[PDB]
Amino acid sequence: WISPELIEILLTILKAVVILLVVVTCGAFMSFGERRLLGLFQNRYGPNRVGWGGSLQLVADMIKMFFKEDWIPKFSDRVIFTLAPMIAFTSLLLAFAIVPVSPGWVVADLNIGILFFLMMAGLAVYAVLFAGWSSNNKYSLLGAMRASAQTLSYEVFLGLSLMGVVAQAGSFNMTDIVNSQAHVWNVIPQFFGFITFAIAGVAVCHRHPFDQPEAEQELADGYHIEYSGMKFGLFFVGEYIGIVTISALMVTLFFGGWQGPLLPPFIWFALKTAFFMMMFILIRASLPRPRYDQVMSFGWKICLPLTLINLLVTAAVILWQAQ
Amino acid sequence: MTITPQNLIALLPLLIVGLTVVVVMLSIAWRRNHFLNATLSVIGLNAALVSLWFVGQAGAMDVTPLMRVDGFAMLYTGLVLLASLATCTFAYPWLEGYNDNKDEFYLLVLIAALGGILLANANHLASLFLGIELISLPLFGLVGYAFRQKRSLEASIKYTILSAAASSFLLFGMALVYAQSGDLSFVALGKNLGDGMLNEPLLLAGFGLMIVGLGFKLSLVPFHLWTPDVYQGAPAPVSTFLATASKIAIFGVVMRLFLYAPVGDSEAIRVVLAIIAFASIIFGNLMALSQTNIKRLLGYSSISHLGYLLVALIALQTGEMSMEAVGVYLAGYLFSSLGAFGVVSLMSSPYRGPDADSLFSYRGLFWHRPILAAVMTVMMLSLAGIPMTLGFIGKFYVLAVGVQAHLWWLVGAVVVGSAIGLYYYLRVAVSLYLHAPPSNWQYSAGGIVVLISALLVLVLGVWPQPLISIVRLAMPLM
Amino acid sequence: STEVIAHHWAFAIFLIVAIGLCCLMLVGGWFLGGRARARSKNVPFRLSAKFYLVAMFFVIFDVEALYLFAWSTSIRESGWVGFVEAAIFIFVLLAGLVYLVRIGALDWTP
Amino acid sequence: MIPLQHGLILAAILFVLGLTGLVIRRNLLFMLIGLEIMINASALAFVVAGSYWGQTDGQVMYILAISLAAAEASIGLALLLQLHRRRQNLNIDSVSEMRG
Amino acid sequence: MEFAFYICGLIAILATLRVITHTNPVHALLYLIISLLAISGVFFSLGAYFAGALEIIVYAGAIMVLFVFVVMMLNLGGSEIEQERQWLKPQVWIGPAILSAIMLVVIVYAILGVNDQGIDGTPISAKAVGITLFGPYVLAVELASMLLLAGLVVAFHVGREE
Amino acid sequence: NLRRIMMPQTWKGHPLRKDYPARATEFSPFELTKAKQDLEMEALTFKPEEWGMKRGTNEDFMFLNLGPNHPSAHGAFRIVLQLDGEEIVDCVPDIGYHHRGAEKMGERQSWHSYIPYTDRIEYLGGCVNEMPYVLAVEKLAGITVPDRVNVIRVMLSELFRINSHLLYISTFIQDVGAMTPVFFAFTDRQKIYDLVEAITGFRMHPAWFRIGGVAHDLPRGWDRLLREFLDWMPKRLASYEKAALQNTILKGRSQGVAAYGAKEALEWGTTGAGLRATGIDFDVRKARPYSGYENFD
Ligand SMILES: CCCCCCCCCCCCCCCCCC(=O)OC[C@H](COP(=O)(O)OCCN)OC(=O)CCCCCCCCCCCCCCCCC
Ligand SMILES: CCCCCCCCCCCCCCCCCC(=O)OC[C@H](COP(=O)(O)OCCN)OC(=O)CCCCCCCCCCCCCCCCC
Ligand SMILES: CCCCCCCCCCCCCCCCCC(=O)OC[C@H](COP(=O)(O)OCCN)OC(=O)CCCCCCCCCCCCCCCCC
Ligand SMILES: CCCCCCCCCCCCCCCCCC(=O)OC[C@H](COP(=O)(O)OCCN)OC(=O)CCCCCCCCCCCCCCCCC
Ligand SMILES: CCCCCCCCCCCCCCCCCCCC
Ligand SMILES: CCCCCCCCCCCCCCCCCCCC
Ligand SMILES: CCCCCCCCCCCCCC
Repeated sequence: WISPELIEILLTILKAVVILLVVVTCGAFMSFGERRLLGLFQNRYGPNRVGWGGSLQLVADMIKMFFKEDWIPKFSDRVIFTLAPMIAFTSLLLAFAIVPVSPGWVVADLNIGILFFLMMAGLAVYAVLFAGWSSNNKYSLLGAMRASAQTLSYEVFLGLSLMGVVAQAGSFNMTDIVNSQAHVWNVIPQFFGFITFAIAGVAVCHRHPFDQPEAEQELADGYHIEYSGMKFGLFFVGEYIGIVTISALMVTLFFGGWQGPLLPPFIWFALKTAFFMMMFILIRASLPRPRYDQVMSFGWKICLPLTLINLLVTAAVILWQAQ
Repeated sequence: MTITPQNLIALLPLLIVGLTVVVVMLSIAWRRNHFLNATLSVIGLNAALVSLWFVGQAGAMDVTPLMRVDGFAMLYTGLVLLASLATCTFAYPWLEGYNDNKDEFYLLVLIAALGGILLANANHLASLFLGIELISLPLFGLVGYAFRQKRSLEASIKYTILSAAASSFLLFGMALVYAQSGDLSFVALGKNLGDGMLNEPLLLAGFGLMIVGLGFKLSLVPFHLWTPDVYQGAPAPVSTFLATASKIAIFGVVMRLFLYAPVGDSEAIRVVLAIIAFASIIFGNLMALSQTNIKRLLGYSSISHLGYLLVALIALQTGEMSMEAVGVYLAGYLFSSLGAFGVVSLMSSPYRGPDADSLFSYRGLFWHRPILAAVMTVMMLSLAGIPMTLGFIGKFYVLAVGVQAHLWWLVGAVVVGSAIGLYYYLRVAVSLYLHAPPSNWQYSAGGIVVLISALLVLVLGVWPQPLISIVRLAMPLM
Repeated sequence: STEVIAHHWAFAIFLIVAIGLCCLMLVGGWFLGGRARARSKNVPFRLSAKFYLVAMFFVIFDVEALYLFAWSTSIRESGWVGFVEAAIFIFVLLAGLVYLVRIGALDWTP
Repeated sequence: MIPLQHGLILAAILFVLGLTGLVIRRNLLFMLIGLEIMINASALAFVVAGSYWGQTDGQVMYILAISLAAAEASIGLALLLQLHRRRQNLNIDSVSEMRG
Repeated sequence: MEFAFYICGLIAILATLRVITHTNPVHALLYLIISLLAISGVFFSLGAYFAGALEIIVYAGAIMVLFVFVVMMLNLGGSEIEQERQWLKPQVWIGPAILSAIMLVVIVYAILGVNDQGIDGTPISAKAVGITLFGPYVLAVELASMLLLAGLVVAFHVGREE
Repeated sequence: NLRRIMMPQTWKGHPLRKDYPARATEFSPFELTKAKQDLEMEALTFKPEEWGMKRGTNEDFMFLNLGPNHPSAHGAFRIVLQLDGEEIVDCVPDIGYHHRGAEKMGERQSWHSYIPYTDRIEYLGGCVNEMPYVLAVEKLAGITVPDRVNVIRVMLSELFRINSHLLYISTFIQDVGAMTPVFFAFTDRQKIYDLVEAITGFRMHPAWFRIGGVAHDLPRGWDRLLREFLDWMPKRLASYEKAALQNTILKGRSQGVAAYGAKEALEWGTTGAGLRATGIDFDVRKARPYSGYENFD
């Protein structure tokens, strides 16, 4: 059992497992960091008593949600009700599975890449629809229908916002996208692609200001309202893991990935990802929530034509300098 | 293969119809204007019809692997454009009584005409599939345009479900043919076989599934049962378009596929198509014997006439004038069906609800609409293959083609089906003159269209040589 | 090459461990903690056509998006001719979008 | 080392399963579901044939097939919604008033 | 590579069989989604990477989302046709099952006589597909845009609320 | 439709009648169970006719009930909405879920001992609520309060008006979707509470006004706390304006929403800022001055 190929196989498997564990723990501790950073933005402290600086607050929440009574509604459909948090977790986890965090540290160097991310985004909207329908609550069903229509209105241009970066790289591969940003990061030429991808990534993660269970609380039409215990925890941790995945994808597609002058490449990747995670928190703290029809009209009438025009202009520029 | 400026000149009616689609849709986005959008659609269709002259001046050429433009493609493009122009002309007085949006009708007619032009030029399995779909889906919309009516909604549901099933059959057959052949071009379907091994089982099975899809599209027995229901339930201008343009375009691309494919002269396919043509002629004539609905009767009539056309298809490799016979027959059938369905459309205009399709409503048509009754009896004589009509010239061409290739069973089938057709067509034409208990220029335009169709049918029935010479000019690449 | 097969094994282990991880958290949530009964615990706490219209628009524009996805990865070797073809495609797209917006198809508010 | 016959057989099995579901189901939604199965099976057959010959044409035909599938699913579901609005019932045997 | 092909094909066949016999529409659509994921795995095993990516992105991510959306909108519960289970009665399905079995036998017999060197599974990339799409298949791309526009117009005209 | 609006529909008697007993009756779990059953099958047996609604279930409208799920410090009440899709075609509010019998308690307490109940009529108002009651009692008693009483009562009323307005503006911003300014506005409310706690001894319900004056003199050092609040407030208010009220998303959520003119305000008895936003200059502190408000600019 002593061979360099076999040793490299377990090394790659161990690296993938390390990436998976770090991403899951980063999502949970970013739920905690969401509480602390909202406290920082609102002239307060947030949770700072359970452990040193509140660092054990996440463990207390996990214990509480594990030992909360497991509940499935009797009139609910058990399989779909159980299945929806699983998809809400795993979809954006497997979307992270393509992100190169360092040279040589990648789980899957796929030839499709952000195509795999788009596959995972479609499965995420399935998670929301299943959670709404399976609860046997007509209010949750209506709220999930509105949330899903919003998600479709922004997923309709998510990939098109990425197509300018793809066109500049000439490839779907994520490492080639990083290597094409060796001189100038993609946020300078694909600026409109960057802003449309940021808006669409916030929207497909159901983050503020696209969070349906927090948008309409008087109607009591949230699609989370029948979930409890560890299934609601799966929804929460999957949402935060989705924020981490969207931040890492934005870093690797528009901010050079791990590339940087002085620091080690993983340090640069982690710093840029943490900055975009913190910008997610600041977006939640600062901006108000637009109306539902306004949000969907903004997605259809502004962002999608902007992505199409950005792709056409990017192609014209690429063919113009192709002497 | 790339696209050159001369290829763009050969692309002219397709480009003009696509630009008309975009222009009409942007005009609808500006403001809903029934007259303006109908005028823009007919202007674009007329421009494509005129640009056929520049296409002929360009010459015959291959535009990409997908299309081949020649005189054959020009003739079928002209027939499709004529049917589309007539459909818009009949559509306007019918749509004047429509309370919902009327502008989408012309958009759908334009996209279906685009599919017809693509099928006229198709040289490839991809272009054949796309042209069939581009005809069918706008017809899904057009058949159920008055979807508040139960008959239009039921006809739309039936046509949509059965056409999706036929499209899946055709695509599976195309995939099996591609798996055997390794090339989707028409000329390569059977080219990689030799020494009398043309009857490769997977190639034959793929062509059989394509036959299922195409024979649905051509209302050939046993894929014919949709035809009277969809013909009756659709709006009358939609019935006009579905009877003329869709059938003509799909039969033209079937003609080209069987001419170009080396497996087209396989004896098993020839025998299967002979059985289908025999059954189509006999069944379509027999089912129309006791029809009290003019649209259902015209559907069964369409089944029989496509059976006659398939008889001309069977003698494609045997004889010499099969394509010429098909062209002459299709011109005559277009004019006869345009006149008959246009009289039905003018009698149903403006739209008020249920269609005027009972034979009692056409009993004594001469005593209030004498010109329409004269046009309708001319078309009933033409569809019966009566002399001094173009339908007889087409039937004579079919009989000559069958006699030359010694297709005696098909010739006898044509004679028997002609006798049965004589019975029911004469019943309609003489019920027009029995005794039984508008006012705008677009209705007058529809009446002028059916009158011109009647005059053309009579004149080219007496003097068919100009049409024969035109069809002989419009020859494909050998 | 052993690098690609190592990456395939790593990807398979990633998917397996992620699915098993969420399964394990669900199993632990189901197993742990006491259960109690209440009388009203079992008690839970027609949508317009615009929903279908929005989903249908998403489907159609996602298919046109796949066409542009295929174009965007091979722009350099398709040349200016491919640019003209994709510009015609995108113009038809934008005309369809303008048509949908202008007729009220994308107007949820009355 | 995948035989082309095995992929074609899998596609044919899926096609006939979709056709069976199309025939035996009275509900229009399951008819549309069977139609989706058959067109997906035909597209799979095209992909298998393109992969056997080492050509992009199989995936191009797949792309055209799923464009047709998307547009046809859109139209069929619109017609299903209209039938449910005007009938409150999705039984396809009820739309049979035209016959003979 | 063939392990994935045969297991994904078996999963797709079994899921389709559960689809065409199921009663609950959401469950049937879930099994259809599973069969589409398995078909995408089949595509990836054959080297058609773009086809598998579009199989999950478009088929299992847009079209079945629309089907699920319509089902959830219709609130399909205790329907009278649903409760009867007419398709489960032998006298209803035994005819079509024999017909489909005969068609499958004929198609399989035609398949088994074709030349087969085997599929090597060499990956045909999305880049080559994009080159072919905007080269020889340009008219297919533009007229497919027209086809989807026709679908859009038809579905808006029919599926309106008014 | 003359139905009960405070009490439930299955209520016996009329509580403001002099022969109705004021005190709470004996609690019974059986009637709680019965009313829970009425709540459980209220949606199942809902008929629009008894609520004044009409033309519902057309078979296109839906009836949807709102409940105690968005507590933005306003309290618990229900709205049943008749909806054409997403549009409200009719709605009636179901109120009386916060009925405390305060007027009946007015017949139950002495003139002096009713003042804490006046405090809890509008619980964000405090001494503002106390002021009309003590002024009306002082009219009954024939008492004219001196000028220091007038200025003290005006100062307490304006402090509580700023407190209530801070809560209102911050909760409006939170309802629009911006969740940050409520934290800072409640810090400003705490500065007001520092002064109010020092003067009256209490935060929200001071009960500090008296018939003929106030409960105590001003404690030494009140002016320091008032000066500190007056220095603290304007920068915070400008920050709230710039951060939230000038945001265009909030403006697009609020401008042109639920608009009415002067005639609609007059016919419905709308007062306060809703009336004055229609251009009618009607404030009681200017039109019918009280408590020495005419001496203030
Ligand atoms: C209000 C506004 C109204 C506007 C007008 C609307 C009505 C009139 C429409 C007129 C359309 C004209 C179309 C002309 C097509 C032929 C043009 C031409 O010059 O063809 C000649 C060409 C062969 O000649 P040559 O030029 O030498 O060829 C060099 C290429 N190798 O020939 C060919 O290559 C093939 C020639 C035959 C092609 C078919 C003919 C065109 C389509 C006819 C459809 C109807 C046919 C049946 C009815 C016939 C009635 C007589
Ligand atoms: C509750 C459970 C529900 C079901 C969950 C999933 C079940 C299966 C789990 C086990 C999967 C085992 C591993 C699969 C193979 C992984 C490796 C692989 O796909 O390699 C093939 C190919 C390599 O490509 P490349 O690296 O570019 O190589 C070029 C030339 N060699 O790379 C590719 O082709 C990459 C593209 C394919 C990647 C597929 C990943 C999974 C997709 C399904 C996600 C399901 C999400 C959860 C459920 C959703 C709702 C049902
Ligand atoms: C475990 C026993 C069964 C248990 C129940 C079922 C669980 C799921 C089983 C299906 C999914 C996993 C199948 C096994 C994949 C293992 C990886 C593999 O086969 O890799 C080979 C190949 C790698 O690519 P290549 O570069 O060509 O390498 C060839 C060799 N050098 O790979 C490829 O080319 C393609 C790789 C596979 C395709 C991507 C993954 C598709 C997943 C589809 C899931 C569908 C839903 C499943 C639902 C299950 C519950 C009902
Ligand atoms: C890491 C993740 C975060 C990364 C940072 C950058 C991306 C942030 C993503 C945030 C997404 C929020 C999207 C909100 C869209 C709202 C559109 C809308 O509907 O606005 C409605 C409003 C008024 O609409 P109207 O119809 O005119 O109303 C009149 C009726 N009374 O119309 C308006 O107010 C018009 C303007 C709308 C908003 C324009 C886009 C703003 C995007 C957020 C600001 C980002 C700034 C950069 C942050 C730092 C980046 C490093
Ligand atoms: C939010 C960030 C999520 C990252 C998930 C993956 C973490 C992988 C960690 C890899 C660490 C080693 C990287 C290569 C060596 C260069 C850096 C050395 C110092 C850490
Ligand atoms: C209410 C009306 C319901 C109609 C249902 C129609 C079902 C048709 C089933 C056909 C079964 C055919 C069985 C095989 C026949 C022999 C082989 C094919 C012909 C040679
Ligand atoms: C219903 C139509 C019947 C037509 C019958 C024609 C019979 C032809 C027989 C040909 C025999 C040829 C022997 C060489």
